Amino acid sequence: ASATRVIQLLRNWASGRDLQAKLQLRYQEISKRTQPPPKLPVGPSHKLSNNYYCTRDGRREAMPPSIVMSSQEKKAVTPAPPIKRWELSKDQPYL
Amino acid sequence: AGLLKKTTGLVGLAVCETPHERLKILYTKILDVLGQIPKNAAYRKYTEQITNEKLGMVKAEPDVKKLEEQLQGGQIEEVILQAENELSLARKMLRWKPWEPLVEEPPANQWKWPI
Amino acid sequence: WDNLLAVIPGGSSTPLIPKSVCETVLMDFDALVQAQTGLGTAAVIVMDRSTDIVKAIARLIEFYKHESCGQCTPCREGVDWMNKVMARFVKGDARPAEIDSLWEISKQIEGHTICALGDGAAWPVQGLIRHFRPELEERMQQFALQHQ
Ligand code: SF4
Repeated sequence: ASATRVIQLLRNWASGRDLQAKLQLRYQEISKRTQPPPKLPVGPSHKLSNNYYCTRDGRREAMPPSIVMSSQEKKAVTPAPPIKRWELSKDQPYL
Repeated sequence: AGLLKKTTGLVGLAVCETPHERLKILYTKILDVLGQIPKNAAYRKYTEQITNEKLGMVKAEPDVKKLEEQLQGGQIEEVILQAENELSLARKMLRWKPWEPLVEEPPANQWKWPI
Repeated sequence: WDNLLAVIPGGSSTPLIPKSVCETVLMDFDALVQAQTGLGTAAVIVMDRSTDIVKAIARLIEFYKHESCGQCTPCREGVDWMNKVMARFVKGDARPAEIDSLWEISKQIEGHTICALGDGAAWPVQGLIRHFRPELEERMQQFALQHQ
């Protein structure tokens, strides 16, 4: 369906918190279900000049997988530098 | 060394109360098992170039925490694990004989994509 | 002499040139070339200050549309497109962005046609843009103001 103040204390005390500040049941605070007509933006390439596809495409700029050795002293190298150990949290250390 | 680490964080791995000694004897074992492999093998050069430096830092740096940054391998407990794993690989790499030319060329168009 | 606004040195195809360059420039093929135009046929056409350069160019490139061969794609589609856009510029209903696109499609016309008339109609558009771009812009703002 607003609870009587008598049990407002009961639900608040029995759970040790203020339920009425924030409830699971929604109320008039929700956004209106009817909204004004929106005007959506255009993309960065919606330019009527200097928008040639040859300087804008992404698919035709992928090369075949580069070959580095085929079966047809040098320092040891890792695939990537080893990760740096994560630091402990600042907002909330050990729970 | 201070108070020994209560736990390494990861369940399983236990805190090693003899960190440096385990690194030294393990790294010496690496240079041994490598020694049983022909020098021209690339596996020898890279592994010895990796382990002997690691053996160099553990001897030089006596503090555990500074040692962890020295090999950038997390805590010591996972370092002794990796040093153990390199031992098994090096022990198993000598029988596998992975230094001769490849076993054979793959079929003509086994690779190449698209068909 | 001060009443002179622009000169079409030879033929409509060769781009027009403002009086700032018409002070000296010798009437020969090379001299017109560094003057960003050509000698063409030595047909000296002189607009005065009262002349509307935008209107004159639109009339010029409307002639090209009527006398278009029609064979090749650019000179047929592009020049008629040039008519539509340039007619909008003369009235002023266009928007400032479209100035540079007209330049781009003019380059698309240039050198992509079997007939040299396509390049003969792209040059006046380019010449007009390069020498009197503020003229269309203010004329373009005039339309945007009185129409509101
Ligand atoms: S570009 Fe030349 S050949 Fe092609 S349609 Fe125009 S006038 Fe004709």
